[PDB]
Amino acid sequence: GIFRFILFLQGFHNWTLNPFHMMGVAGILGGALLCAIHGATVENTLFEDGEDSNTFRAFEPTQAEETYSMVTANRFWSQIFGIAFSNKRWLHFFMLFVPVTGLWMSSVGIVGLALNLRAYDFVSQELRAAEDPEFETFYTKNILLNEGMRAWMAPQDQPHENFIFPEEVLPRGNAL
Amino acid sequence: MESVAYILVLTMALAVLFFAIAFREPPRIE
Amino acid sequence: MESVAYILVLTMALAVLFFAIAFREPPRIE
Amino acid sequence: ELNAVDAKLTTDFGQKIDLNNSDIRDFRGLRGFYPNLASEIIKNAPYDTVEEVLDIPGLSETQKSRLEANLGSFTVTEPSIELTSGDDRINPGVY
Amino acid sequence: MQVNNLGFIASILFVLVPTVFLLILFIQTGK
Amino acid sequence: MQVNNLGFIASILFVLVPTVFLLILFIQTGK
Amino acid sequence: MDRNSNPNRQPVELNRTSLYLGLLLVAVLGILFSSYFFN
Amino acid sequence: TMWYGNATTPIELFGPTRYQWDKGYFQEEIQRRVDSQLAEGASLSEAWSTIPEKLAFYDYVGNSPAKGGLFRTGAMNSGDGIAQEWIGHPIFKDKEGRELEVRRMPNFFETFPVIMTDADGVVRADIPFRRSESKFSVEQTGVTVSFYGGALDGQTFSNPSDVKKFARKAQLGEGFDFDTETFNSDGVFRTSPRGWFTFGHAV
Amino acid sequence: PEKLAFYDYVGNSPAKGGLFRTGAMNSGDGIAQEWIGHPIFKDKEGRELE
Amino acid sequence: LNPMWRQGMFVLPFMARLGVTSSWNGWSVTGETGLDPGFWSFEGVAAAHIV
Amino acid sequence: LNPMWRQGMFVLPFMARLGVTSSWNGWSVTGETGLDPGFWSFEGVAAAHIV
Amino acid sequence: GAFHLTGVWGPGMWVSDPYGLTGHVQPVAPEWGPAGFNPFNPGGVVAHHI
Amino acid sequence: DKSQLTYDDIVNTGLANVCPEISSFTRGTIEVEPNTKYFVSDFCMEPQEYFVKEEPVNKRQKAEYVKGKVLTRQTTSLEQIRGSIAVGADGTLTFKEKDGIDFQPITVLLPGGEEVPFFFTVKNFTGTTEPGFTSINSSTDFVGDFNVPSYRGAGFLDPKARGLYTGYDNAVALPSAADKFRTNKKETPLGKGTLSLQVTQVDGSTGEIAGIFESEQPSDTDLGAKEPLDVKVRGIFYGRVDT
Ligand code: CLA
Ligand code: CLA
Ligand code: CLA
Ligand code: CLA
Ligand code: CLA
Ligand SMILES: CCCCCCCCCCCCCCCC(=O)OC[C@H](COP(=O)(O)OC[C@@H](O)CO)OC(=O)CCCCCCCCCCCCCCC
Ligand SMILES: CCCCCCCCCCCCCCCC(=O)OC[C@H](COP(=O)(O)OC[C@@H](O)CO)OC(=O)CCCCCCCCCCCCCCC
Ligand SMILES: CCCCCCCCCCCCCCCC(=O)OC[C@H](COP(=O)(O)OC[C@@H](O)CO)OC(=O)CCCCCCCCCCCCCCC
Ligand SMILES: CCCCCCCCCCCCO[C@@H]1O[C@H](CO)[C@@H](O[C@H]2O[C@H](CO)[C@@H](O)[C@H](O)[C@H]2O)[C@H](O)[C@H]1O
Ligand SMILES: [Ca+2]
Ligand SMILES: [Fe+2]
Repeated sequence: GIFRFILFLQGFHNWTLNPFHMMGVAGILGGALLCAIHGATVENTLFEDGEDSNTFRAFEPTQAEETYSMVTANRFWSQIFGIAFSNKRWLHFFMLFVPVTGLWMSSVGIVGLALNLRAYDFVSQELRAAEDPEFETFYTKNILLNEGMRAWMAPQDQPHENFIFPEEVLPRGNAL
Repeated sequence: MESVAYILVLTMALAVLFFAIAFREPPRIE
Repeated sequence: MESVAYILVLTMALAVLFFAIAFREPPRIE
Repeated sequence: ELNAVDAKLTTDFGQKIDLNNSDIRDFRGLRGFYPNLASEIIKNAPYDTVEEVLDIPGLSETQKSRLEANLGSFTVTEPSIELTSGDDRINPGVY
Repeated sequence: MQVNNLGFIASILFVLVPTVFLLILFIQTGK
Repeated sequence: MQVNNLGFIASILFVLVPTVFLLILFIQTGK
Repeated sequence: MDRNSNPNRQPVELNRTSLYLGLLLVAVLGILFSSYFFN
Repeated sequence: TMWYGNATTPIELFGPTRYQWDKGYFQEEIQRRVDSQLAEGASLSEAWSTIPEKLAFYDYVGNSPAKGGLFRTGAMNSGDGIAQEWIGHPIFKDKEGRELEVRRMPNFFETFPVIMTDADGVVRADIPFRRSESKFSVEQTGVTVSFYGGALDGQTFSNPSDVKKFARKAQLGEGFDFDTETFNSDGVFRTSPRGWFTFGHAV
Repeated sequence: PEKLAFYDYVGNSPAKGGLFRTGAMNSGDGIAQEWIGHPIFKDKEGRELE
Repeated sequence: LNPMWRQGMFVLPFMARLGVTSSWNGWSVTGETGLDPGFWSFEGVAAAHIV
Repeated sequence: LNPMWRQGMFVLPFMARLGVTSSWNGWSVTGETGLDPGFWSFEGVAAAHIV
Repeated sequence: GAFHLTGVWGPGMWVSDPYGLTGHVQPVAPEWGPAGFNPFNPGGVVAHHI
Repeated sequence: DKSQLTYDDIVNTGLANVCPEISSFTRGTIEVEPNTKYFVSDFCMEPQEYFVKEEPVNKRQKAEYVKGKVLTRQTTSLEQIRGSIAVGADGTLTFKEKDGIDFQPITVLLPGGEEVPFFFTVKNFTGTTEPGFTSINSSTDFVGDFNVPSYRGAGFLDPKARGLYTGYDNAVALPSAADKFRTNKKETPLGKGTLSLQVTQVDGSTGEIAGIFESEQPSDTDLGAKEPLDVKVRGIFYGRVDT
């Protein structure tokens, strides 16, 4: 049902094209990136604080000093990526900030979509495509995908409407 | 003419990337 | 829509006049 | 303005099966036509009138009798190149 | 392309106003 | 009126760029 | 090579009177040239 | 209260609501007035020529606030255009004399197939995508359209291109002539101040 | 040649512009398509007029 | 066929809702003409907010 | 009838003056077509100045 | 002057007819006489640089 | 220059777009009767040079041809074409094209960036010679006409899903301005081309003819959207006349 809602918002609202969803996607993938990179960096900059190969027992919660080397981590990411965190508190605030801001931005977009205020179309490219049949982008292909999905899904997805679409009005490409 | 605006904003991001790498505040142990 | 631009630039000059009179650096004898 | 096949569908091409323009799949409602007799009809197109479809060489008695049994399902219009180019009368991209 | 007539001014102002705010704040820092 | 399409962006930038330069220089003064 | 500090660095000042004069000059230049920019 | 309609959000000030398009509120009132004049003993042209143009303008999906875009900026006149006049109510009849109604475009749909159903809900005509197996096209079904009231009052169109154009117009509700050159109108619907108010205040 | 006639046109002289008449010369008179040919003006008494 | 809500008018319905329907120029949003709103027309209300 | 000086071209005459008349796309400012300028077309000169 | 302008190793410079109908880039030989100080002689520009 | 080459020898080499050639000069004739028909077994056509006629902004300047480079790869040849050559009662020679791979879509790039797609074809080509011919020799020259069908079929869909027997008849992306566009109505008409096949090399022992061709045809209109440009194609041809 959630997958239906997701595909419905693609076909009827062009929700992938909405910049508020793009900020949501950036926030969620950045939060996943920050989680993975932060965990890997800490686990690979750990201090040798125990004699076992099992490094997990070289930590106690009541200790005062850091369990991993922020200096080594900073030097590594500065030489690998160009920049690096130098502030632990800023690092963790950023790990908070990125997915929460993504969720808030996607929520603003969903609020827009509630009133059918979509980023459905780029009107310049449709005006050109209506005038010029040689003009094709990936945007116009996505528009055609949305039309096909709407026409083939709406009689089953909205049965209260009694949408009778005869087979000859259904948009379809050659041979399929 | 929108192509100029797109090129400018992409160039601003890439220039910010260069100046943030090349001219960062150096991390100093103190 | 040029009328908006003319109104803005005239308003900027008049606001500059107000802030230069009301909030000048005070002349101090020292 | 209508395109060409929309102008055809305004004519008798939209009511029944045109011996010059209609695809082979339109002959399936006529018993004993698809695929052989319909292929011969499409191969020997165009026809000025409906009756010269009974003048196709290679017609046995069964094919002649089945064409006479269903002569009232056919019309002839002008052969339109929009439905004929690239063998669209055999495969128009419809399955 | 038939774009919005205000798209260029909106894009330049949307970029340039907070850019100016950030540059003002950075350059005065340490005063 | 049939004005230059670049007149608005030219007027706003002609005003706003040295305004920004002056504000940057004034606010950082005393550092 | 080492990255040494430059001793020729000198602060830039613009006082409030200079700010007001520059802002007024920029405003009146905009007022003067906007009609010609629009044409 | 902006979105659902209120005494404090009247439709003359902010536009009609999307729910008025959804349930056919203005269309139902227009049909009630026409049926009242038909019961009084008037002709179809007489019954349809006393529908006010304002009431027909409410019964138009381009005035619904749920047809806009987030970056389709500005006035609704920048979209379809400035409304000039009501073209009158179409009645579509097929070649066998059945009265056909174009299924209207819901608020959800950016595009909608053109479908004509009779009184008992059976599709009798359409504008087919594929014409190779078309059965219910306007060309085959012989759909003509007669306009009552408005600019096209007393007129009948039987050329299938005109009938298909008027079918696509009737999909949007009551058809109107638009001036599209004053604001260089691009043809995509905008939302009303009702929709923009609701969006800003919800966000 | 049409090029030689196009040189002999005051809209291609550089002393006909304006300071704020911005841009290309095609933004002014337009894009030149074709030479209309040389006119000879004659009055009703057969004198050639320039 | 060209009321305020077709023209993008945002604050004009809010002035009209509480009682300000006429202009100094002479038009009203109800379509009536020749009315005298006094000072409290649309322009007078706008001027009062600026002041 | 539409040469460079009707189109506002400022730097293109200066490239053309010293020997760069052709483009990579295939056109030349003398009206000739099908020439092969090598790298030193207008686009190649512009790219060399950017680099 | 001696390689680029002369076309010894280089393209030369743009020359034309007096009416600008046949302009093209050609190697230009230096003019060492007083006609090298004719401002419309390209061979003057070539000699100058050499 | 293949003869005994296996498909494994030919694959990915570009020689499959090359028509076969005569083994040597072997400059002979094929003796023909007064009034019979012969079969052309595997007629081939390798286009080599491509020209598009310029449409200047003037309406009196001479139009001229400009060479085009081929944006498609070595997919430009017609081959395995069956046809017939009929000798006339006067003596004329009538080459008739029956079937085979007798069309290739080809896009040529013009200077200035204009890509010109066109339907290079020999479809239903009927060509005749001068009268008084008794042998297919180096003076044999079939000049005639061929059909150029529309480059896009009438089931093609434009990027807004408008076509001729399929697709929308209007611009559905702009619902209030859906019928304002002339590109809403598509059309696939039949154009005409002129082809000259000049036979220059004949082989008498095998019935092999070869030579050059010049063909002139329209370009793609994209279902009637734009005017067709004139495309001149020069190349060489080969065939086997069955005696
Ligand atoms: C919420 C208050 C509000 C509302 C509902 C409206 C509504 C309306 N206005 Mg209006 N206006 C407002 C405030 C408002 N305005 C303000 C404050 C100003 C002064 C700047 C104006 C100046 C103005 C003018 C000059 C015009 C309008 C017009 C209009 C109408 C057309 C709508 C449109 O095109 O906008 C389009 C809306 C958008 C494209 C959405 C913008 C959303 C931004 C870009 C999102 C930003 C994302 C953010 C930066 C990311 C966050 C980052 C994260 C990390 C935190 C409409 C009825 C037009 C009209 O029709 O006049 C009669 C007209 O020309 N308004
Ligand atoms: C001196 C060098 C120079 C010259 C001769 C040209 C010449 C030309 N340019 Mg060009 N250009 C230049 C530099 C130059 N440009 C630079 C540096 C840039 C980068 C910004 C550009 C970017 C550019 C673009 C994008 C375009 C051109 C175009 C053109 C052509 C049209 C002219 C026009 O409309 O301008 C108009 C000139 C004016 C309106 C005069 C402006 C004078 C200012 C406003 C005076 C300022 C007064 C001052 C502030 C007061 C002092 C205060 C006091 C107290 C001190 C023309 C042949 C156009 C073209 O045709 O392209 C093919 C085109 O679109 N140029
Ligand atoms: C006496 C001064 C005065 C008067 C007569 C007006 C009159 C007007 N204003 Mg203005 N305004 C004023 C001062 C005034 N204003 C000031 C000081 C500001 C700056 C804040 C504004 C900013 C302003 C804006 C932005 C707008 C107006 C607008 C308007 C017009 C319509 C107002 C409306 O929709 O009501 C709406 C008012 C409310 C719905 C009141 C909300 C109060 C809430 C419900 C109470 C909150 C709960 C409470 C605190 C606790 C419960 C109390 C209970 C127990 C008793 C109207 C002509 C509109 C207009 O048409 O533009 C020209 C408009 O857009 N005004
Ligand atoms: C080897 C490097 C190189 C090469 C081959 C080129 C080549 C070119 N440049 Mg580029 N350029 C370069 C480096 C180069 N440039 C650098 C480093 C800069 C930054 C300064 C530029 C900035 C630049 C600009 C702004 C422009 C070009 C342009 C051009 C094109 C035409 C040049 C022209 O008109 O000549 C003109 C050169 C002169 C008239 C030389 C002036 C020297 C004076 C007369 C000497 C001064 C006196 C001397 C010091 C004392 C006397 C000496 C005597 C006793 C011997 C041409 C393709 C133009 C173009 O077409 O844009 C794409 C153009 O607008 N270039
Ligand atoms: C035999 C070899 C030879 C040849 C054929 C030439 C040929 C030429 N030389 Mg060269 N020259 C040579 C050797 C040669 N020279 C040598 C050995 C030197 C010493 C290094 C020079 C130094 C030289 C200079 C400095 C100049 C030339 C110039 C010229 C050109 C003159 C045409 C012209 O445009 O005048 C135009 C230039 C002038 C008439 C001189 C300007 C005089 C003005 C009036 C003085 C300006 C003062 C003031 C700032 C402006 C007042 C105006 C006021 C209203 C604002 C010509 C092609 C000129 C040039 O560059 O052409 C574009 C030029 O300026 N030559
Ligand atoms: C035996 C399972 C191994 C499968 C590999 C997956 C675990 C490793 C993934 C970490 C990637 C990030 C790399 C940097 C992270 C990094 O550097 O890690 C550091 C961390 C510290 O380990 P130590 O060095 O103390 O010990 C590991 C070795 O050095 C010697 O034991 O390594 C581990 O914990 C390995 C334990 C894996 C064994 C159990 C894990 C089981 C998880 C998978 C179960 C199935 C999941 C799907 C089911 C739906
Ligand atoms: C191999 C050579 C280099 C590889 C190429 C990598 C280029 C990009 C490197 C990132 C540039 C840094 C700019 C961030 C500004 C910067 O330099 O901040 C440096 C910052 C260091 O923070 P501190 O810990 O020093 O903060 C302490 C206090 O100053 C807090 O304000 O690092 C981060 O914040 C990481 C979190 C954001 C990471 C943002 C990176 C996003 C990835 C790139 C996005 C590209 C968008 C444009 C595409 C057109
Ligand atoms: C490509 C992007 C290019 C970026 C362009 C950046 C533009 C930079 C513009 C610089 C601002 C210039 C103004 C500085 C203003 C300023 O700094 O204050 C006046 C300034 C006094 O400086 P002092 O020598 O006292 O130095 C003390 C410091 O605090 C000032 O730096 O003297 C001048 O600069 C002389 C030039 C302006 C003289 C006054 C002109 C305005 C008076 C009249 C106002 C108009 C009335 C008109 C009525 C008809
Ligand atoms: C700095 C590194 C090198 C940069 C890349 C190399 C230079 C390439 C870009 C040069 C700048 C623009 O260069 C030129 O752009 C125009 C404008 O679209 C293209 O032009 C193309 O598109 C236009 C319209 O869109 C049409 O006329 C036509 O379809 C085609 O010519 C040219 O093919 C290209 O030569
Ligand atoms: Ca069929
Ligand atoms: Fe952590």
